[PDB]
Amino acid sequence: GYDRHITIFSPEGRLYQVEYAFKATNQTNINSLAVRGKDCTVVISQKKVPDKLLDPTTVSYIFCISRTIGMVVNGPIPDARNAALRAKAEAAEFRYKYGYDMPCDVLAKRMANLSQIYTQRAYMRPLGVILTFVSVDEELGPSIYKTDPAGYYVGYKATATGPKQQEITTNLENHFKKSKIDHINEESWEKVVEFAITHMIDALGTEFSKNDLEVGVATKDKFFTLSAENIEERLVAIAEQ
Amino acid sequence: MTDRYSFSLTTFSPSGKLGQIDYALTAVKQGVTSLGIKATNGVVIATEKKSSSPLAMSETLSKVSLLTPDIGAVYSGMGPDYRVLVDKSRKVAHTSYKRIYGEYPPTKLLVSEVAKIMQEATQSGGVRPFGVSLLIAGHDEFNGFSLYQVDPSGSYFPWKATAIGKGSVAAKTFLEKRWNDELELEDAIHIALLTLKESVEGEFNGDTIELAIIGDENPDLLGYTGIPTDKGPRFRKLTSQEINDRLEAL
Amino acid sequence: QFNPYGDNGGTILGIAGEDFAVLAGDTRNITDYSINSRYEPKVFDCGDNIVMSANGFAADGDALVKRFKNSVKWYHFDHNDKKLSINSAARNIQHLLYGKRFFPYYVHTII
Amino acid sequence: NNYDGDTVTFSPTGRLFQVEYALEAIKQGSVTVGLRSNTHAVLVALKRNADELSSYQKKIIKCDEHMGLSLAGLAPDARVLSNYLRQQCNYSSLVFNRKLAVERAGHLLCDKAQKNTQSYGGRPYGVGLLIIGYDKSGAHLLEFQPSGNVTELYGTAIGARSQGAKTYLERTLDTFIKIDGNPDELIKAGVEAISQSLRDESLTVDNLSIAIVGKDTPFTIYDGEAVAKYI
Amino acid sequence: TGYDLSNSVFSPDGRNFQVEYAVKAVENGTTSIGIKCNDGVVFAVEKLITSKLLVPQKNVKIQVVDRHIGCVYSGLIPDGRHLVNRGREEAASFKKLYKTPIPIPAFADRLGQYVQAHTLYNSVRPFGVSTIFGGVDKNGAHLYMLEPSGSYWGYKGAATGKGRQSAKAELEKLVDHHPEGLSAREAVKQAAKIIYLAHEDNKEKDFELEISWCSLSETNGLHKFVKGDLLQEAIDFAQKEIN
Amino acid sequence: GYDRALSIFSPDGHIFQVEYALEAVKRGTCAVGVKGKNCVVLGCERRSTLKLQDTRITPSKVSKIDSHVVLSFSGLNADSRILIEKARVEAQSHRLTLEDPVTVEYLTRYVAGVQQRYTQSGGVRPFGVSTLIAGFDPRDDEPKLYQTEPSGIYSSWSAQTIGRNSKTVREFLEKNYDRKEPPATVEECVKLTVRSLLEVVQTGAKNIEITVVKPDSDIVALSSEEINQYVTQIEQEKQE
Amino acid sequence: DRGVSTFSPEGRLFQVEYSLEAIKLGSTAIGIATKEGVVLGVEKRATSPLLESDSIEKIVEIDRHIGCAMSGLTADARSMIEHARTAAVTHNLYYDEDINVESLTQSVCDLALRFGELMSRPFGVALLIAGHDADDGYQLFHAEPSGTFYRYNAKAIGSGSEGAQAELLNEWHSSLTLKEAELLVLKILKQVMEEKLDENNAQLSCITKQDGFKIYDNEKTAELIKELKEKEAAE
Amino acid sequence: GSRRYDSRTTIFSPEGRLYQVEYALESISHAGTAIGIMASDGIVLAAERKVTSTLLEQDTSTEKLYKLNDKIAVAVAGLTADAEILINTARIHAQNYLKTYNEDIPVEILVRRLSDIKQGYTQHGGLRPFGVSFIYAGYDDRYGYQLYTSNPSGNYTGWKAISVGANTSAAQTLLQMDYKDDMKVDDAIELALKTLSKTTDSSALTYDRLEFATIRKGANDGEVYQKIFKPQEIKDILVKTGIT
Amino acid sequence: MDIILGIRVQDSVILASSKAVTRGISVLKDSDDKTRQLSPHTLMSFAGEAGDTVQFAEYIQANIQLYSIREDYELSPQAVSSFVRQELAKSIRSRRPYQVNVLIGGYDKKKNKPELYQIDYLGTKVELPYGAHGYSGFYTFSLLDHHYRPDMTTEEGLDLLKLCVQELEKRMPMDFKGVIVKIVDKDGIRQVDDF
Repeated sequence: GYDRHITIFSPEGRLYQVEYAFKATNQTNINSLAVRGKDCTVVISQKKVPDKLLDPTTVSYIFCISRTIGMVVNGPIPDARNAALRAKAEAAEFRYKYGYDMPCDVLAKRMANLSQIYTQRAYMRPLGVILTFVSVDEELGPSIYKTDPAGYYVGYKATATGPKQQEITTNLENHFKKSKIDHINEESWEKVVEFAITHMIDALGTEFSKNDLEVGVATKDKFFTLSAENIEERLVAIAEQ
Repeated sequence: MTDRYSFSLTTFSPSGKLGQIDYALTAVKQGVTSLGIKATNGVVIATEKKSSSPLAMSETLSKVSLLTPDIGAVYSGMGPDYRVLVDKSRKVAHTSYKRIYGEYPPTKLLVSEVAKIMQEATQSGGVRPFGVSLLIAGHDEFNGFSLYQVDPSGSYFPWKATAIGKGSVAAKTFLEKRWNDELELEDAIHIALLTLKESVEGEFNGDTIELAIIGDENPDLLGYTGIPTDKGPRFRKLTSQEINDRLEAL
Repeated sequence: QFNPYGDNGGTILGIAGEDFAVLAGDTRNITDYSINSRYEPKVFDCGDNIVMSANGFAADGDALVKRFKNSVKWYHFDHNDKKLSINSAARNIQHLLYGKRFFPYYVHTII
Repeated sequence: NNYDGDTVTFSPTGRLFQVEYALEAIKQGSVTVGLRSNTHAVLVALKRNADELSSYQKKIIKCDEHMGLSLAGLAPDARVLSNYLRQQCNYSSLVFNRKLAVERAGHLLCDKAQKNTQSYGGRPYGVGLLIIGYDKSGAHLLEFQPSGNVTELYGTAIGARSQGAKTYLERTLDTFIKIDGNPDELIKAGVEAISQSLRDESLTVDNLSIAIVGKDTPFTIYDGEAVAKYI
Repeated sequence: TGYDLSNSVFSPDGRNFQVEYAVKAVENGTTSIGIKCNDGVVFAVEKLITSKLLVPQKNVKIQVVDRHIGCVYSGLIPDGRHLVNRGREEAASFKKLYKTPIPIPAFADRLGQYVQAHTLYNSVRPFGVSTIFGGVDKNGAHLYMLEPSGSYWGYKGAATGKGRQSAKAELEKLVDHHPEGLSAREAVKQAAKIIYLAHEDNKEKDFELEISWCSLSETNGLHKFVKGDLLQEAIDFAQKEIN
Repeated sequence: GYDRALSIFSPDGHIFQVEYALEAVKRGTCAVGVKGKNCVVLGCERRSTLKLQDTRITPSKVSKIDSHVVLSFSGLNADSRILIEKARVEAQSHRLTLEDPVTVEYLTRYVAGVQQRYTQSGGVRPFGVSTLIAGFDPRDDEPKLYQTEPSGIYSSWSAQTIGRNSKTVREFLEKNYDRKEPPATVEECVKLTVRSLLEVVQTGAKNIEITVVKPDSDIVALSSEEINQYVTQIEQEKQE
Repeated sequence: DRGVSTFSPEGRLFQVEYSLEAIKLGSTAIGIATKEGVVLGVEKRATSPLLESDSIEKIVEIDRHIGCAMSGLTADARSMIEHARTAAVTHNLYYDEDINVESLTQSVCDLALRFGELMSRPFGVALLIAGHDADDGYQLFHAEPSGTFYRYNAKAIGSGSEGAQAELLNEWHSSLTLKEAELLVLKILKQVMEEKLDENNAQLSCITKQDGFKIYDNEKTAELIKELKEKEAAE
Repeated sequence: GSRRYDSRTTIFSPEGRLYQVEYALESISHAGTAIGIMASDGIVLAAERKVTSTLLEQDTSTEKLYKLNDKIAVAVAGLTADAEILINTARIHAQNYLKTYNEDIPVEILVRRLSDIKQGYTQHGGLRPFGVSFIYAGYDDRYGYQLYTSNPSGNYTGWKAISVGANTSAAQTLLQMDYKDDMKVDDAIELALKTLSKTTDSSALTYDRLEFATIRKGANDGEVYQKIFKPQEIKDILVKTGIT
Repeated sequence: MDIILGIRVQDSVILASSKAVTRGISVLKDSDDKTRQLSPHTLMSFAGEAGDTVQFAEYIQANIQLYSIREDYELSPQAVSSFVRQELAKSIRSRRPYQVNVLIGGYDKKKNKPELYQIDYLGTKVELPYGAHGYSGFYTFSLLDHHYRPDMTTEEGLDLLKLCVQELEKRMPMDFKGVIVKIVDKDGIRQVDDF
């Protein structure tokens, strides 16, 4: 049964190598979450540093692709960094060729098209990663676009990825049923980050120290990651309410 | 390194079947239902927008795509395979026709070029066939309106009306009862919505249905004036609001 | 425009006796009306009792002597340390020179 | 078993069987010995015939005036690897007017053998080499294995029953390392070393191959009546 | 099954068994470590003395990249040399275009992307080495460890080979007992102690100790081998601690 | 490019793809070559499970390589066209550089060389064809018959057959061909050829093709009636 | 299947070992080296009596001072001979001298391992290369598809080889005359050949410094066959 | 490596047959029948469309019968997508010959080159062969009217009448029965339709399931006309011979 | 090279071609045949650059002979002329173009008609009753314009050709050592030995 080893169709019209690449996604046992404010797009991810010998500052699954685009990865770090370098190079070339900054959704479509090729070409394996792209696009505004090993991509009001994704997803669905809107009706990014952590705590049912989390924030004309003390400042604010 | 797969991955079995093409059609069967109906003064192509999550924005995922100002495409099967076929289809309409003749290709020829791209994925080294069936609707001055189905094999057939995917068998039987050679475009849209409701289970509205027409020239959608011979695209995507207007008189 | 050739002057002379041969050359090296070196040898022992001089453009002269010396080395490696006879050396140097027929070595070669 | 089809496959315990099978070709090869002092480095090789009508397969190859090796295993593979060393030694001389350091010679062979163990279609080299040389840091002996592993030693031996000579040299280490400014004595020690690897056969005049390089001695090979001195 | 017979093939788990198999080759290799310190990094490795006939100090295993980076690895030694040869090509092209010597994080990803690339195709074999490497750049000291999968992280201390667990336990004690930091000269001595303690898992053959270091104060930011008086001082310190 | 080594050695030392190419030859229609004192005759079987054929336009079994040399074959028809094309191009190339038409030996040696190349090239299978090559060297009246086969070996024959039931007709020729006295005339040589095919063929109707090559580019193909006269004459002598 | 350049667990290349089996099926070829010259003899082995035996060409000239005999898949030898001839003539053009027999043999053996996934498979033919040069005099070489060549005083290759080689072990001495060698090749060929040896199914050749490489006429070999039969009866 | 997944499309069976060519022919035997009949004053091409649906557009359709130039046409049996690849090559090859020699390409030269392309895919390149059999109907001033067939092996032969695709065994027997040499085009039209009607796997032969074409000298004086029949013209010719 | 002429009459094409090969101040040869037979009923004469002429002539000859052997059929003079034109038309935009001018005299057996084609090194083809290449035209064309009739016999054609050679031998600066005359008709190609 070599139809399970390479990206050709099984008798039931399935690509097992694509399906198994999806299972590689959860290998890190990390859950990620993205939401949109009025002015910003916040992405948060769990940070598990099990080894005491690791330098914790170098353990990261959030990447600054361009000045405006950030990307969090669900999957092994080798494949994660492979995707990040290509995304950076693609976003840099786009700007040189076309004279304006690559939109989040266009970079998503391009990275998805590359992922699609690996599902059709035999010599290339899919990357065992799901890529969540975030920005505040100068045309579309706060934007979340997500890619998978199948080469699928779509825009989101909010999204979650990882082993306990379904719990976070329904938690967010139930909030947006209640609020009746497409986003977090909040002025400051600081409170949208607080919302993201609050709704992750409720869905996962765990408490977080400053070193258990990782936060990216996209605003107009820059995407930046938060320090341990920026997150600690945020954790204190939630606790005092 | 380098692509060592320089040999065919689709080969003839003793019985004469081409395994990977058969298995590709199986993937198309599993795919969500899409259909096309040809009226006298236009063509309609429709499909259900199967949402992956209620947090997803199904507007950002377009199943119905403009190829030329007078040609549109919809599919059943694997979305990613369709997306790259649309990119390749749009480019070949320019490189192998517009850049030579200074005008857009007629439907049958663009369809022919897409069929060639899908045929090569059947015979070339180290590739599986595309896991999609296309329905391409279009207009051109010398052939009028036309509707084509392109299969994973690279075979294409002209249709008066047809469906592909999940509930195609039932949909085709429904279309046979309702189709005549005197249907007006509005009568074809009405039948397209009726036929799709049978195969759709959940919500049936302008946000869960994607529907486009090939009809009259749209000067308002051209984006400029001053050239009398340029009169605008015949391809138009119906808005979420325009669908719900027709679902009341259903 | 860049001229890839120069003239380093000097002269050489080869005479053959019954059981010996001499290859003589002056040690002066020049460009235009200046002396570069009063002692720059351009007659070389290439092994297997072959002496060689390539007189004219010293850069091409040195390049050729260098390649022929290397040719003698590989002749040993490829043919069980066999001695390269003067007649075989001559035929080999022809192929070294004619190999650059359309960008010649600007040298007069005597062995 | 299922993991020995090609060099590009690891076994479940992290072995490369094709590389191990290449290593096995060396073990079947005729014994060759290498040893050195501070002034000279000496190769000694037992040569092997097809029958009494055939010549004796030459085991020793010259690389430069200051370097050369002995071979055990696939002889054509030794011809490829020796030819590569000849070019690398030569490149160093023409471009830098510099004699290639015996250590760099090792590093270059290691990297050439390695590439054949990580790519599809290729195969590992099926030969082991003992490289001797005299450079700016004195006398040297290297052992090349086609796994890519190169090792600098005072003495060693590779081939069938090499363990006998390798044990002997391990015992004789303190004696032969201080045979300075005496070629014939360093050879005698190498000929006695290879004698610990003989079974039913003894060293004859068209059987024994000796090479030497050192302070005031270019890499030179002795065959036929020139080795009669050492039987 | 048969999912483990070909590189770049996902198992139903989502694993690349061929990489996991390369990891087995690493576990089999000798112990190597890296200790990050105040203003630099220290590397040490276990060299098993197979025979009396090995020339001491003359089978060097630690390698330099550029003039400011040191690399040491456990597993298939040739595979390690291939990775350093690439490392040198990457570092040279960086210095050529950008003038400044390659920063350690930049250099880490260059090795990382290269090793990761050998998990993408069935026509290449994964690397049979874990590599501990680092040095000093404009932002101070960095230590890294890179694994056959292409995975790498920044480390306070790093260990790999047959005595990795022994060495890791010993590294963790230093991190706990020195929160302010370890000095370059102290870290050299500790490296010698840890290699001797990690030798218990490989104690049939006795071994030869090899240490190197980069320090902003001690070696002026450049990679240097620890030899002579400083090496014998570090060996003596290690010998005292096992007894 | 497709690289696969399709022709390889088996443990017993056979190249099965070359040997299986010979089985394709054994399936092909019988072809026979007989050389006389002053001529070579090429005879060829044509299977009669095909009625409604058009014999004007259907590819002939014997091909001209030059005006003085001919090539007949047994095996895969499509494969033979590639060998004939290359042979005809080499025929013109030889005339251009040597200023002399090919010898039959040379033209054969080239065709055999091509066949051999396809047995140790990557990504190709051997030719499912054996050839009979017959003619006369420029300014020479000595008859020449050569045979090639998929392996790439070629040799000269006084008379030879290839294809299905070739062993039966070879048996016939082996007792009916005198080396000391080859068929002294065209008539004798055609008859011995037609006789040898009638051992295997069926009806001597539109089943047998005969081509006669004589010295100095003198090649003609016999018609049905001409061949039918040989068939009629042989059967009447047989009833004895 | 499996790679073409794969090692067996015993450390041998499958395809090289299998090609050695193909050569054992080949027709017998014998070479004997003397101080008066080298003799090369082959069994022609015609598959049928209608095949004109003189068209069987298993002894071949490389240059005036080098000749060659073959055994196995003889079609494979054509490109080996073509290379050998070009190597010999090219060396004469570059160095105005004859190329050493050993240097020729080493050049042919370089083609051998140029297979894998270069040609698709090893050669299925072994060559006996016999010649003379001024340095090492008269020489006989056995060139295998492994890329290895041995110098031999005498050597048999093909179906009858192991039996013929055992005979050559007894018969060869360092003082054989050219005529003694000629008769010895005929004698040992007649022993290992299936069909009865004559001038039509066996061929002799020799290389001498003076007259170079010469394939013998069927008339010349027939008289040596008659001289051989008379000498065996004469004790 | 990739050796594992190589079908080896271009190898021999132990019996000396090409697996893929045999299996491609087996594929073609399920494709709709196509018949060619060569008369003294023209050629008929008839072909049965593969089980039609009532909502198929029949007039603007081409599946079986394609035009190569003004003097040559082909009937197709097998994968249509594979056929169009070969038809476009054949069309270009015809124009290359006209551009070079300023004369229309002789039919056999075109048929040989198209057959030579098929042969290549069976000997080298490790690709699957084209699953197509062609009936070539054409005219040139050398041989006049000519019918040929080629198949995935790259073997071609000339015919007076021939069938390809489904039920060739039954179709060939019926053609062999009622064909004679002095036949006219209108007689050949009838034979073609009568044969398909008896060998069809359908209930009854109708205009919508047929493609039809004639190559006559029935233009005006010493020139050849290609007629690809319109739906209504097939409906009329089916009534004229009394099949419906 | 230099002088090549051609006259088409009722039943045949006649080609006259100068016999001199001059290099510098030496006439090296006075018997040179500046023609190749492409097929039994097609002859091509050529004039132009040294080496280029014979190389192009023999290259065309090989291609037509290859076609003949493949199809067992003779290409029409029109077809051969169109092939030769296209080869030159390719050549003119090459890195080194063929500097060769040709006349093609043929007898179309299907039409039973003689045909003469003039093609220059650019690939300029014309069908003509009479043709010349180089300076020869400047004397012959005006002469043939006068004396030529379309219904002339081969014998009349040869007398009309004698008039052209006479005029060239009177007024041309260079000694071209006379001409080799060849006739193309229904029975193929034959050479006039006494001119």
